[PDB]
Amino acid sequence: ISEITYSDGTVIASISRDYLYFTTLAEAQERMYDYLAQRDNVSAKELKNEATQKFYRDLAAKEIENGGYKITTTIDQKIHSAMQSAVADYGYLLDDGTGRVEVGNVLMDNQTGAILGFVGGRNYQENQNNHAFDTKRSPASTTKPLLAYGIAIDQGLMGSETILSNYPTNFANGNPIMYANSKGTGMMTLGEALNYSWNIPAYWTYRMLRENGVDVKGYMEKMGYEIPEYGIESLPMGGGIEVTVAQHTNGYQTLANNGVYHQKHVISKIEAADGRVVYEYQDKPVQVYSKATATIMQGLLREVLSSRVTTTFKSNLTSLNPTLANADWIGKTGTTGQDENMWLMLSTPRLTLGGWIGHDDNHSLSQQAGYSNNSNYMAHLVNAIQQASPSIWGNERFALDPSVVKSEVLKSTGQKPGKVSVEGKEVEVTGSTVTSYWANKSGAPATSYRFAIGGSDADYQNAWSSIVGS
Amino acid sequence: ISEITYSDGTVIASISRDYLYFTTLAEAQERMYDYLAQRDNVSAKELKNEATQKFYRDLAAKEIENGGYKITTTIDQKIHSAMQSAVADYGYLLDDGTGRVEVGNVLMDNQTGAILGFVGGRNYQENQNNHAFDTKRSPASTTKPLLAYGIAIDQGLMGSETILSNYPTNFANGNPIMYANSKGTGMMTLGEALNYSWNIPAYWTYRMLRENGVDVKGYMEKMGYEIPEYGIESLPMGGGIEVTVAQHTNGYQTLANNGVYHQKHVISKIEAADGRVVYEYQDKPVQVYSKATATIMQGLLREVLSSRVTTTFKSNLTSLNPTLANADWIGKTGTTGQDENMWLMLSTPRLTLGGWIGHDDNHSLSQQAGYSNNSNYMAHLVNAIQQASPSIWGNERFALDPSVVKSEVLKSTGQKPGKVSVEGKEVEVTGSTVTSYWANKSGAPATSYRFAIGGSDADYQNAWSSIVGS
Ligand SMILES: *[B-](O)(O)CNC(=O)c1ccccc1F
Ligand SMILES: *[B-](O)(O)CNC(=O)c1ccccc1F
Ligand SMILES: [Cl-]
Ligand SMILES: [Cl-]
Ligand SMILES: [Cl-]
Ligand SMILES: [Cl-]
Ligand SMILES: [Cl-]
Ligand SMILES: [Cl-]
Ligand SMILES: [Cl-]
Ligand SMILES: [Cl-]
Ligand SMILES: [Cl-]
Ligand SMILES: [Cl-]
Ligand SMILES: [Cl-]
Ligand SMILES: [Cl-]
Ligand SMILES: [Cl-]
Ligand SMILES: [Cl-]
Ligand SMILES: [Cl-]
Ligand SMILES: [Cl-]
Ligand SMILES: [Cl-]
Ligand SMILES: [Cl-]
Ligand SMILES: [Cl-]
Ligand SMILES: [Cl-]
Ligand SMILES: [Cl-]
Ligand SMILES: [Cl-]
Ligand SMILES: [Cl-]
Ligand SMILES: [Cl-]
Ligand SMILES: [Cl-]
Ligand SMILES: [Cl-]
Ligand SMILES: [Cl-]
Ligand SMILES: [Cl-]
Ligand SMILES: [Cl-]
Ligand code: NA
Ligand code: NA
Repeated sequence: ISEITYSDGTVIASISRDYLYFTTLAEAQERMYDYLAQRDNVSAKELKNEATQKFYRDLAAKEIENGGYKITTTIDQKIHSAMQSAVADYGYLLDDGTGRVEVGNVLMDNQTGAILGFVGGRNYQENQNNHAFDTKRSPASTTKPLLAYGIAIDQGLMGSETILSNYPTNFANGNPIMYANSKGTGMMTLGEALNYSWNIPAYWTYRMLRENGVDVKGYMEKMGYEIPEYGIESLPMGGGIEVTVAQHTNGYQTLANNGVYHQKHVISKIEAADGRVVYEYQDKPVQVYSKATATIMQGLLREVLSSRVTTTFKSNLTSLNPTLANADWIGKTGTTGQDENMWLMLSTPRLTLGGWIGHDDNHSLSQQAGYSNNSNYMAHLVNAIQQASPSIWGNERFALDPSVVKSEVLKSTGQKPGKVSVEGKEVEVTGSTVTSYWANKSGAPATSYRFAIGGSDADYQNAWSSIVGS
Repeated sequence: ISEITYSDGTVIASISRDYLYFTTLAEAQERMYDYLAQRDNVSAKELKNEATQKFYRDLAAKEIENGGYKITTTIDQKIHSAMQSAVADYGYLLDDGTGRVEVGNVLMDNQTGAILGFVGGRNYQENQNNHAFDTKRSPASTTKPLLAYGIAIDQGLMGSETILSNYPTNFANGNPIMYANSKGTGMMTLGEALNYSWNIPAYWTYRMLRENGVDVKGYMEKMGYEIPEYGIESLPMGGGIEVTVAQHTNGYQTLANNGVYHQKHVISKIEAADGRVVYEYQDKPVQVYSKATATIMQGLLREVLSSRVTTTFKSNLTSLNPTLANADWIGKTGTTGQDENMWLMLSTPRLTLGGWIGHDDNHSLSQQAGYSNNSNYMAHLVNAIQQASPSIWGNERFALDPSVVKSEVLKSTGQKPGKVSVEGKEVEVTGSTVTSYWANKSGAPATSYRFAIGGSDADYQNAWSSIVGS
C-alpha cells in the first residue's frame, strides 16, 4: 500500500473522495510518469508518441496503486481541514442571486512556494471541477501590479508618486476604454490608480513598456506565466491572459517575497518503500523584480486594501479578528468586464492567499460579488486558517528595501520642481510636494511638460491649465 | 521669377490660390531645404537644431520666391483640372444629412508612383485643409488586402479559395468583434470575406501571421507605411493605423503593379535657371509581394467591385460610361466603426485612384455614405478623368502570373480531399470541388480537421457536423 501524507508525515490516504486526494494523486502520477520514462530509457522523441504517452501515464498510475511509495505533500493538515470547514460553512455567502457561485483558493508559503492548503470548490460531491488547480480564467485587474506598474517601476520608468493619465481615450478600434461605467476622469497618482483600479492608467503604462522595448515576457515567464500574445492593448488589465489560482498566487508570492520567485508545488518528495528517491522538489529561486521594486509595490498594495475602495476585506477581517487584521496585509482585487470573474489576492510577509470566484459556464456575477461577497468570504477563510494555526500569517511588517531611492517631487507633476515650457511662457513650477519612491539609481526626473504616463495634447493643455491655476 | 509646371512643361504659376499651388510649392520647399542644407555643409547633427531648421525652411522658401527655379511636377493639367471640375460639380452628392462632407482623392500611375492629379477638398476657398496629402485617418477595411490576406498569401499560409472562420469571437478584453451590427455567421471563403468585408476572418488571419512570426512590419515599411504598434488585435481592420490618401493610394499601387512598389511623388525635378539639377526623383522599385500574390489579390478585388456588396460603384459607372466600366476595375471599400471615415480604392492595370470622405471633426457619416454616395461621386470622378484624357485608364486586363500554383480543393474545406479525423470515425472527405490559387511551391495542403483560418472547438464541431451532413 502506497500513501499520501501531509507535510509532517501523517497519512492522508492509501491508494479519499475529495479535492486533496485527487489533486495530490494527479501531481504524484505526473512525477511518476517522468521518473518511469527516464528509468525505462524512453527519449524525448519516443515520449512524443501519443500511444507511448498513454501507456506511461497508465503505468505511472498503476505503479502508485500497487507499489509502496511514500508521497510527501506540502499540505498542512490543520490548515487545509480548516479551509474545507470554512468553505462548507461560509461558502453560501458567495451566492449573490446569480445562481450558485463557485470558488477556488490557494494558500502559499512566500519563502518556499509550498502550497499549504486550498479550496477546490463549494462541494466536491456536487461538482468535481478543481477551481484551485485546473480552471483558468482571466485574472483581470490583479494583472496590473505584475505586468504594468511593477515592471515600469523595476525599469525605472515610474516611481511610487508618478502621475498617470486617466483622461478618456479609445482602443485602436475606436471603442472607449471603460472602467466600470466611466469613460474616465483626469490625471492621478499611481496610488489612486491602484486603489480604484482604473483601466486607462494601466493601458498607458503598458504602452510605455512597449515603446521602450521592455522584455515584459521575460518577467512573466520567470514567474511561470504562459501568455500566447503580448501585443494586446488590454493585456495589463487581464485581456489575453488566463490563469489558474495556483499559478496566480505564485505571481503574488513573487511580489510578497521581496521580488524572489519560488516555484509553486504541492508534492515535495516521492520515495519508494526502500527509501529510493523517485522525485524531489528542487528550489530554483529567481530575482524577478529588484528588492526595491517589490518593496515599493508592497507599500502601494497595503493601501489598496486600507483604502477599501474595491474591497471591504479589511473591515470584514477587523470585525472577525481584529488582532489578525493588524498583521501587515497587502492585496489587489480583480473584476472582469461583465462581472464574470472576481479575484482577491492577499499577502502578509509570510503567506500569500489567492482567491477567485465565478461561474463554471462564465455567466456574470452581481456588481458587488467581488467588493463585498468574496471579500467577506475570504475574511472568514483567513480567520479559519489563523485559528487552525495561530502563528502561520506572522506579525512581520513589509518594509522598503535600503536600495530604494526617495525623491522630493511635486504632488501635481510626480516630478521634481524646475522650469517647464507652456507654449511661450517658461514657468517656475512651484507648489506642495511629497516623497516618491523609485527603483533606479537617480530617482525622479526634473519636471517636464509631458509629466504623466500617457495623455493627449488636449489632456496636457487642460492639466497644465488647472496646475497653472495655482 | 520661379515657376511650377505641369508634367509637359506648361506653367502652373510663378512664385496660385488652390490646392495644386500650395501642395506642389510645399513639396518643392522641402526638396530645396534638403538641397540647401547639404550645399551649405550642414550636418545631420546641426540639422537637429530647431533654430537651424527654421532658418533653412525659411531659406528654402525665399530661395524659390526670388530665384529662377523650374519645378517640374508629375501633374497632368487636363486630368487635374477635370478632377477639380468634378468635385466642384458633383461634390454635393457627398452631402448625406450629416453636415458638409469633406473629401480627398489621389490619382497615381501604377508603373511610376507619379501623382497625376488629386482632390484636396470640397472647396479650398471655404476650407483649406488638404485631404489628399495632409490629413490622416484610419484606412479601415482597405487595410485587409495589404496587411492580412495579401501577406498570408505571399507567405503561402492561404490560397484564393481558403476557408476562414466568421463565427462569433471576442477581443481579448471580452467584447464581441462586431461587423456592422452582426456578431458573426459561419465558415466562408476568402472571396466572401473580402466581398462582404467581414471583420472576424481578418482578425484570425492576422493572428495566424503573429503565430507564424511573420515580419508584417517589413512588408508595410517597404510601402512607406508608418505604424507605431503592430501588437493590436484590430490592426488588420484599420485599428492603430492612420494614413493620408496619397500614402494609401501607394499601397494599392503596389498591389496593382503586380507587387512592385514605386514611391509616390508629385515633384519629379527641380532645376536652377542655368540647368543645374537641385533635385531629381530617383526610382527605387521594390518587389513587396511576389507576382503570384499580387495577381491572385487582383482577381479577388475584381470581384469585391463586381459583387456590389459594399459599393454600388460598378453600377454607378456602368450608367455614366459603360465602355469605361468594361475596363478591368479592382478595388476595396473601407468604413470605420462609427461610420466616421469611408474609403474606396480603385485600380486598373495603369492607374490607381484612392478616395476618402469624412468630416474634419471626425463625427459620423450616414450608414450609406461609402456604399452609395462616395461610390457615385468616384464614378463621376473616374468618368471626368477619362473624358479629359481618353486613354489614361487603359484597356489592359489584370492576369494571373505564370508562377501562380493552382490546386483542386474541396469547396467546403478549401483544402485537397483526403481522410480526416472527426472524433473516432476516420472519414473519406468527398464532395464538389474548385480551383484555388496559391503563391507557394506546392499549392493547397491535404484536408485537415482545423481546415479554416481560425475557429473555436465549438466552431469546428458545428462545421464538421454540417459538412458530414453531406
Ligand atoms: B479591474 O478592476 O478588474 C478592471 N479590469 C477590466 O476592465 C479588464 C479589462 C479587460 C480584460 C479583463 C479585465 F478584467
Ligand atoms: B471594414 O468594412 O471598414 C470594417 N472595419 C472595421 O470595423 C474597423 C475595425 C477597427 C478599426 C477600424 C475599422 F475600420
Ligand atoms: Cl479537499
Ligand atoms: Cl481534484
Ligand atoms: Cl515496471
Ligand atoms: Cl500536517
Ligand atoms: Cl515582451
Ligand atoms: Cl499561466
Ligand atoms: Cl509582442
Ligand atoms: Cl507539485
Ligand atoms: Cl521498494
Ligand atoms: Cl535587488
Ligand atoms: Cl485598514
Ligand atoms: Cl467597508
Ligand atoms: Cl530628491
Ligand atoms: Cl505640486
Ligand atoms: Cl487644386
Ligand atoms: Cl494645400
Ligand atoms: Cl544663399
Ligand atoms: Cl500637363
Ligand atoms: Cl472593444
Ligand atoms: Cl511585425
Ligand atoms: Cl503611413
Ligand atoms: Cl509587435
Ligand atoms: Cl514629391
Ligand atoms: Cl541659376
Ligand atoms: Cl515574384
Ligand atoms: Cl460588374
Ligand atoms: Cl448596385
Ligand atoms: Cl492539385
Ligand atoms: Cl467540397
Ligand atoms: Na477590481
Ligand atoms: Na467597407
